[PDB]
Amino acid sequence: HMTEYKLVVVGAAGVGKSALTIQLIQNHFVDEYDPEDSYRKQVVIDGETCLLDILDTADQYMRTGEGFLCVFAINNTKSFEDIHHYREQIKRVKDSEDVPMVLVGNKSDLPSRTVDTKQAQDLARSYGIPFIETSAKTRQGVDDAFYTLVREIRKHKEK
Ligand SMILES: Nc1nc2c(ncn2[C@@H]2O[C@H](COP(=O)(O)OP(=O)(O)OP(=O)(O)O)[C@@H](O)[C@H]2O)c(=O)[nH]1
Ligand SMILES: [Mg+2]
Repeated sequence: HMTEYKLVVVGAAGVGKSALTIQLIQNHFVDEYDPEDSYRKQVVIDGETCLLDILDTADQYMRTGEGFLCVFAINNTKSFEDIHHYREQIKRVKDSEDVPMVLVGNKSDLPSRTVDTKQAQDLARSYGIPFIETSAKTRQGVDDAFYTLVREIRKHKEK
């Protein structure tokens, strides 16, 4: 009686993968940095009752994931640069240029921005994927990121 979507959250250490997930699951912001596990969330997206199966990571998970949030932090230039490596990984495992993915630029609430929205838009355009800006602290963009990913999975494959 409901559709499962297997989502995987990837990106460099410290970017806010867990914080984003815990916002979606708990509606709370975890202040403290606790550096792999699985969460489930039932949600209605476009009148479909969805069971999200979310892997919060640090080939195994990549093989079976249906869509990926590729997360960097807007005050961490190295994390933005690292996106390439995560995307290449995902593409290799799937043997496809066409894998459901969203680029997420997290920590939008912080002042020390080193990656501008143009850099991020350029990257997402090159990849052919959406870009969503988030703050796990304020919850800005969090549902948007996850719901957009679900829509991208539907767009690619019958669910
Ligand atoms: N201000 C702010 N801090 C955040 C946000 N997202 C996460 N943080 C903080 O950044 C730190 C790292 O967040 P985590 O969610 O543990 O990062 P992670 O990507 O899961 O890191 P790993 O588990 O090491 O791969 C924590 O102190 C969070 O409180 C955000 O949107 N805004
Ligand atoms: Mg984490």
